[PDB]
Amino acid sequence: ADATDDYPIPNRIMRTPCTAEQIMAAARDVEPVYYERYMTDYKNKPPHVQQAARDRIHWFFSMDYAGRRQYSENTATDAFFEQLAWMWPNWAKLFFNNKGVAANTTDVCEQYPPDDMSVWNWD
Ligand SMILES: [Br-]
Ligand SMILES: [Br-]
Ligand SMILES: [Br-]
Ligand SMILES: [Br-]
Ligand SMILES: [Br-]
Ligand SMILES: [Br-]
Repeated sequence: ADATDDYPIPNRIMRTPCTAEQIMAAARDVEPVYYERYMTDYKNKPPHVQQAARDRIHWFFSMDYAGRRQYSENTATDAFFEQLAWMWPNWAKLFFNNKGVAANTTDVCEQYPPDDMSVWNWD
């Protein structure tokens, strides 16, 4: 109905200066089960859904705290705000699912390369 500091989007994810690919590389090292779960889901999706999730997460991490917080608010007040969720509800599960994974990944994501797109290739 209303967003908290950590629901539906972790505070650390709304504040991180990292790219999606920095968070994903951090996850591959410090939250490997979460990374592999996400990539198993992702690889079962059609190419147009894969591309839509990459575009939308790049859009999210392009915003400052204000923009990210407004998106969190909009998805909390309306579970159907995000059109991508009509196709793939867990399109951002690696990024948004819980604050424990968020703390571990955002703690180290800055040390990884911002543009390493190989995090999107798995098997
Ligand atoms: Br929470
Ligand atoms: Br987009
Ligand atoms: Br913004
Ligand atoms: Br928005
Ligand atoms: Br799903
Ligand atoms: Br999620």
